[PDB]
Amino acid sequence: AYHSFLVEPISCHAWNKDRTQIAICPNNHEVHIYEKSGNKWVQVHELKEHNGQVTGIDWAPDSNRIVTCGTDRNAYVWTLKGRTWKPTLVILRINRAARCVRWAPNEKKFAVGSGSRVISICYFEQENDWWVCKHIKKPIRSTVLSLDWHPNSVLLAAGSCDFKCRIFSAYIKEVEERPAPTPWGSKMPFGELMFESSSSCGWVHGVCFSANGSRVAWVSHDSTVCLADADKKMAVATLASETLPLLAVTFITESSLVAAGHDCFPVLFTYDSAAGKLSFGGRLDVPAGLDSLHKNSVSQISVLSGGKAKCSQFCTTGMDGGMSIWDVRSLESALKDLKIV
Amino acid sequence: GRLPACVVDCGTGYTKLGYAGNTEPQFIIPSCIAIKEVMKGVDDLDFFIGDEAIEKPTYATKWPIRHGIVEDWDLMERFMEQVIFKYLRAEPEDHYFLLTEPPLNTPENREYTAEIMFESFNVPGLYIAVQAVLALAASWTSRQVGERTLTGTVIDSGDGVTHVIPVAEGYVIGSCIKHIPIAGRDITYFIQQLLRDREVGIPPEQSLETAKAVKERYSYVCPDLVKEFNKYDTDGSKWIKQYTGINAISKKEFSIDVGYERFLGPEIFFHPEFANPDFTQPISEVVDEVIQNCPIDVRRPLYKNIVLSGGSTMFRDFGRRLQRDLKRTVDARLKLSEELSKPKPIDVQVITHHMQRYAVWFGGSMLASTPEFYQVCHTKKDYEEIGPSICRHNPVFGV
Amino acid sequence: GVVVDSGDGVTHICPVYEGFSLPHLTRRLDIAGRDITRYLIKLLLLRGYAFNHSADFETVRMIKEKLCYVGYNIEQEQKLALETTVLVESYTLPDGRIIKVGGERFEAPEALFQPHLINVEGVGVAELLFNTIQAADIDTRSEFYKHIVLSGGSTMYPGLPSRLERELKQLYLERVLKGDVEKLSKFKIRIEDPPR
Amino acid sequence: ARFRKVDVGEYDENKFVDEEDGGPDEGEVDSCLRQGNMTAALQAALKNPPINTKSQAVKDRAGSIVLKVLISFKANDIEKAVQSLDKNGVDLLMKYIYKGFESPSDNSSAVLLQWHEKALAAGGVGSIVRVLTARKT
Amino acid sequence: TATLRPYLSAVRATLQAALCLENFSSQVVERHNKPEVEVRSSKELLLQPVTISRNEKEKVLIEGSINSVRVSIAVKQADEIEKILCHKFMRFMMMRAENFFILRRKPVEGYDISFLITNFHTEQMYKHKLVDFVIHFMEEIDKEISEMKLSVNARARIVAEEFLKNF
Amino acid sequence: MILLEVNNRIIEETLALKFENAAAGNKPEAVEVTFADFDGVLYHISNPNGDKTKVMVSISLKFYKELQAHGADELLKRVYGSYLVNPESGYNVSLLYDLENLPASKDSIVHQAGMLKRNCFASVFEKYFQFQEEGKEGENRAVIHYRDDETMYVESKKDRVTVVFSTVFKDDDDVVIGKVFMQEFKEGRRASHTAPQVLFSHREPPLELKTDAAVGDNIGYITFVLFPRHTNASARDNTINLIHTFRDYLHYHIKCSKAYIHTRMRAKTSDFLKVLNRARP
Amino acid sequence: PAYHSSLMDPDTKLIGNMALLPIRSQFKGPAPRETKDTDIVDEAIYYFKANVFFKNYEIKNEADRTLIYITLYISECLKKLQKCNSKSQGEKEMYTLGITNFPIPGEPGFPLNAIYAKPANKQEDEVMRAYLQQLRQETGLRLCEKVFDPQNDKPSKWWTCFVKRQFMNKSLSG
Ligand SMILES: O=C1CS[C@@H](c2cccc(Br)c2)N1c1cc(Cl)ccc1O
Repeated sequence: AYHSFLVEPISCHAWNKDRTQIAICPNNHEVHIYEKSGNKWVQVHELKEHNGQVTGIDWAPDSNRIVTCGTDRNAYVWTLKGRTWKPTLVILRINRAARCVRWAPNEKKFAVGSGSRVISICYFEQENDWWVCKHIKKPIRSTVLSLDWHPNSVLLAAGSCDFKCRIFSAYIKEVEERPAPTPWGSKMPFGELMFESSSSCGWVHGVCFSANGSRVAWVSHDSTVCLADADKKMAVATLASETLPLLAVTFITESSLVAAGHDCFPVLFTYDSAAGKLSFGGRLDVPAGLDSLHKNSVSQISVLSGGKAKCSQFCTTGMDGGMSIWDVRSLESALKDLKIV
Repeated sequence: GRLPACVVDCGTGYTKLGYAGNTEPQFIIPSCIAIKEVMKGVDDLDFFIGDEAIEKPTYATKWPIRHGIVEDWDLMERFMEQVIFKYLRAEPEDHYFLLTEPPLNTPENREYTAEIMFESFNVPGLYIAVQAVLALAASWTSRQVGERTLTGTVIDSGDGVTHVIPVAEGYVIGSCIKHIPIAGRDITYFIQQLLRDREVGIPPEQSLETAKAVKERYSYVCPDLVKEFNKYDTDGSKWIKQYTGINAISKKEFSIDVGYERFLGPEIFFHPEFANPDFTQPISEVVDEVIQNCPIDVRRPLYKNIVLSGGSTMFRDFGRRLQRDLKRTVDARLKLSEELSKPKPIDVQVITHHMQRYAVWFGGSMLASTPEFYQVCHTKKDYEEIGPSICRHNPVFGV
Repeated sequence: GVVVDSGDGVTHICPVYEGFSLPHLTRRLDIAGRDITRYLIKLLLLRGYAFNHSADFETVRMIKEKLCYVGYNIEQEQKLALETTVLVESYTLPDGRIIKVGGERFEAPEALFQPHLINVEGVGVAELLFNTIQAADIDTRSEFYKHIVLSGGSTMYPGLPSRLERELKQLYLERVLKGDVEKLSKFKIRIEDPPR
Repeated sequence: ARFRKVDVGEYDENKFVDEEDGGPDEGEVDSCLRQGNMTAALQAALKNPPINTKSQAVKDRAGSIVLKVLISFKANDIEKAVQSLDKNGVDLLMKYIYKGFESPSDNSSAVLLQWHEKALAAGGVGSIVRVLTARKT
Repeated sequence: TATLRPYLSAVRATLQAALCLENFSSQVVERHNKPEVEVRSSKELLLQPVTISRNEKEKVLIEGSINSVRVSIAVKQADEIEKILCHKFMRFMMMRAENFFILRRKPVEGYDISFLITNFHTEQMYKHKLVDFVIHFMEEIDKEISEMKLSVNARARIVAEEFLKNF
Repeated sequence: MILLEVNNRIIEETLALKFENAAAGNKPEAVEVTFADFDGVLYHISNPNGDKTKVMVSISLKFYKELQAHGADELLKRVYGSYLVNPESGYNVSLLYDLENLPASKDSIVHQAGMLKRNCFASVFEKYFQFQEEGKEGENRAVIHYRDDETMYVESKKDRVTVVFSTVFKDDDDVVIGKVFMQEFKEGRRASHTAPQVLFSHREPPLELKTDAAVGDNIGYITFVLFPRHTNASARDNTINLIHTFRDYLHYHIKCSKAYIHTRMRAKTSDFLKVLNRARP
Repeated sequence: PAYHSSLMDPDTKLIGNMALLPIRSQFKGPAPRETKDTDIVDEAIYYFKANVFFKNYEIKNEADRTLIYITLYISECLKKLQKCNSKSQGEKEMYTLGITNFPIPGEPGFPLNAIYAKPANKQEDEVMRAYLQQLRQETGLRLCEKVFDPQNDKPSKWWTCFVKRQFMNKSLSG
């Protein structure tokens, strides 16, 4: 189910809790919010404050707060007052463009990957009434392209241009407390490097934690998809693709992944825990001069319903300005050979 | 060197070409080229330009030159081939060239021109002058001027459209240019209608012929319409003239009387509404509007140096009438001021001289005759080492 | 600490100590917004666009604000302008005409660092900033170097805080470290260039 | 106006540094070739590639050995050989093929274009993508 | 020729692998956005340059980066007239680089013509059609150079005959 | 226009206008015109001593002395007779037309006046054509430096007259284009078996001149071989009209060739841009 | 620009918003008797050949409204005078034309109803109708000694040539 919001790229997107509204940046300095009226999409809000292209947006479901970051080095937390969204400046203390942003599951913090080769972990102090941030620097040597939180809201996965996928502890004792141990490690002091991939090839476009967080997956520019298993001493399963690089990835079950990128269509990957092996299980987009729904690279994928444990519907936005909604059961019906786990 | 530079001024209905130093152009030809219509062999050389191109049976006539729509560069380039090798008979590698561009022509077009001149014709040096600026230089020949200046208001009126162009220190103030939908052709048509409603025995297929001739031989600008009309209605024997042409069909003679149209034709410059339902601003008002839109500091100088260019500014007393009318509008404005509240009186001067018809070519010929011209031209050596971009800017000189 | 300020009239590098400012150690730059707009007019003229200094000043000012920026490495910027078209941007004039602007985007502001370009004597905002801190108190040099902050329209040029940073590294390495690459690493520079 | 001559960026501690550190059996490849065992020669030439050496001499050596084998091949026997390799082999082959494109000589590129065609059919465009993003090649 | 199609096929595949770009804000200069393959101030953002050659003279150099690709072509030039025709034609197009927005104003040293394709191009144009264009371009400049060659020779014979026949 | 014209339009139109107004009985207008022609020729049309009833046409050739050594003065007098007067300072030949004493056929003199330059060259050819017809072999060859760095050599042999041109191609690439045209001239007899034979030597003079003849990468030598059928009293004038325009005819066509290639490039580039823009959604 | 009347006086009376100007005439009507040597009718006839070409006309005085009416009427006269053969005959058609009832302000068929004030009452109506007729009559007969040349049957082409341009692009027959 494809819908064209515009002909230029949708830089990034974010859905609210009930999936009734979608926020998109139209290759702009702005963020447009849409909502369905019957079977039509209608623009309901226009968030204008950034003085640079917005590169990341995330929506905190329960608190209903939207956070955005842009090339203007700024980050803004938007709060809805009546019929209008109002922004609050958050100083990241960086001198290069911000690239990505994600609220933690507990909605007490949000992280911003940047070109300052650092990750800004921001949180609110109801003491001075403003947002502050601590940096996670070592050993990031390049621009941070992607981020994804662990369900415990402490561990944070990051992908950067220095070809690495890392897992850090974003532990902030003043908004949460001593996290329970995890197969990733017992010691989680702030900024602690828990894990670092062992490849020196390909920028890491996207990272994603499994529903339980014992697994982390990432896609790089070298046309590979990887998965680190914390229950197998962080053993890494890799799979080299025969096609173009993937830019986004998400778990749909503890052992299944859906990714998309420059090929312009979503694909399925499965993880065999026993063999510790990754396997390609199919094109999910089965039928300008392209046979895919999207007519340009797909840059972001998000789970709409079912969570990362048993996803039933997921979303994709791309550089073609289009947004697609995929139904997992429908896909299984149209493809009798489809796996999933 | 012992050889004079080539001066080529391309109009919309006339190209003026000749060598620098001469007072008049050696040739004045229609800016048209006749071609035959996948070229093979030497088909590209099968063309004619100027008069030789207006009436050729097996050929189609084009005017690749206008204010309106786009330059056909292929045709412009071929047009130049004969200008150089057929009419001027100049070895292009031995002569520096001075070409003219309209004001508001783009830098890109200047590079396209240089590409043709340097890469096709191998010229040693090239200079692209802006028409309005040459027109000003041309007025330095006037008895009314004592100091050379490149600040003034140029009224260029040919056969298509009339332009009011303000120039300051040698550079046209592009953002303040205004155009008028009244020119030679419009005058001809109006005179044509006037004859249609009064005279008989005029061959339809020869309607324009008579009109254009009447205009060129008997038209002029009068100080007042009623007083003029009264003049004609009283002493008709010495105001009404007669014209006689021959019927292209039957070879017999037809004679017509020429009257009111003599002064009514050129009058539409001052009273556009007479023939144009979509334009009513008198030329005097357009000039005032332009100058008032320019920087206050440059105004008075513009009022003091209004120059004419083009055959349509050639009517007897065109300048006198412009100067008078403009002085009335401006004096009237300063009248209101005093009353409301002593602004120094503004000196309005419309310059007319003997080289008006081809003021642009003459200005170019005089300037290309000086040593300085060779200093400012862009040489083939620099075109080659630096690129066509150097032709984007052509330094003003001569003052 | 130092607060490099520049407007549509003049530029100022004002050193301030705990409390307050100190006239001695305060210098002004003879180049500002208007001078850059003027230089842009000269540059556009060389490109074939003859804008009148008075009649079109505001138009060229708007062109400057929308397209102008500060080059980081002029050698590299010039290569981009001469070998590619990635710097060329179209700009619509009030009368509808569309012009193309390129290399002149970074050339105009460069006057801030090379005054001679517009026939002005001096050493450039950067070298000037350096001399002000180098001559000042020794017990504040370090502190000053990361408490330099900007303000005034003529400082919002993309890449300005960066160009400044690089120019100071070059000066410090040559006129303070003698050229000892192996010690620049530990020369801390931090340009405060806030959001309001 | 000197101080701008020096590129201070080359000493920026906040840059990026690749992880560096310090070939196939020539005689073995020759053995297979002299015996007409082409496929065998291919698999031997693809062994222990100098992905970690600093000198271009050793790398340029392995490239020669590999190139020597590809040229010695018969057009109709290329497909079979390519299909005898595993994915990693195909990826490595593709790297060497592009290597060869840099040293053309007497139809050398003519046959290499045949190798590229078959290698591509086997490893897909992804094998080329990995020629592009390899830091150690 | 037994080696045209194989050449273009290899070049096309490489262009497909190279044209996978995304918007990238400068890591070196605050609020700047520059084509990385041109400035090269961040080695990790640059990809391995690769060459595809048909023979000793014809080849295509492809240099990628995270947000841009530089494509240089060495055109076929059999003799002197083809050499000058090619030089004039490439110069002609480069002078119009602004309208022909994916062209570099100057070729990479060692090549006849170069393209600079950025993420902004792949954003407003179907990247697969850009790939089609480069291949189309390589094929067509060869045909045009051949046609130009025939043209000059054709007009030359008529010019020699016209003069000689009048004696 | 393939063949270049021989007459000067400025001379003819200027005189024509003055003669028509004189015949009409009008008062004469002043005239002052300075123009050029190929090969560094400079003309001047004026009223000697301000007398508007007299019109003078003068020509200046830097190499006139060389033409004079081969009969120029004699030929010119035969052609222009009483119209020829003492040359104006700065010029080699002057024609004077008295508007109060014009011939019945004014058009005929306008025609010869337009050929002033051609007639100045004529003598050297007529001289050697005569040599051939009389069998006077061994005569020293004529050397005419028609351009600062270009020379023409004329030599008469038993059965033929040779005209050699040492031309320069200032533009390196013009040499390449020129070679294409010269090859077609060399093969010209394949279309006109009776036409003159043409030879071409690049960067080196014909052996007979291996003298101070110029040598260089941008120099080109062309040799025309004229036979009796081209040099006799009946073909003489037409042959002279052609041969003295060759050098400029060649260079003219090299330039027109470049202009045509430009049209080709505008078309192909235009099409490339259309394809490029069709790549946009 | 167009020619306006200089006959408006501080004591000039009005009929509607038209100037009840004096005229030298024997025809009946409410027009004051003119003592000077020129009146509004002469003025309209004097300015006609020039004014008739104008498309726009600024109403400066209530005298202009009267001037305009007469100008438009002169055109009506020329329409009729165009087809006639003698000074005598022409005078008759002009008498007839002057008597015919032409539309007045307020009626459809009268152009410029946006610039002319309609009669407020029956008196004002009949009085305006009388003035207009008196103007028509005097204009008509006065025009005859101008249009015809001492050579009978000569509706001078120098007057006939205007038979079809329309002052301000309007008409009384429209
Ligand atoms: O745009 C320009 C720059 S200067 C001028 C021109 C005049 C004569 C020959 C060429 Br070649 C160009 N020219 C021009 C081109 C066209 Cl296509 C039509 C009219 C012009 O004045």
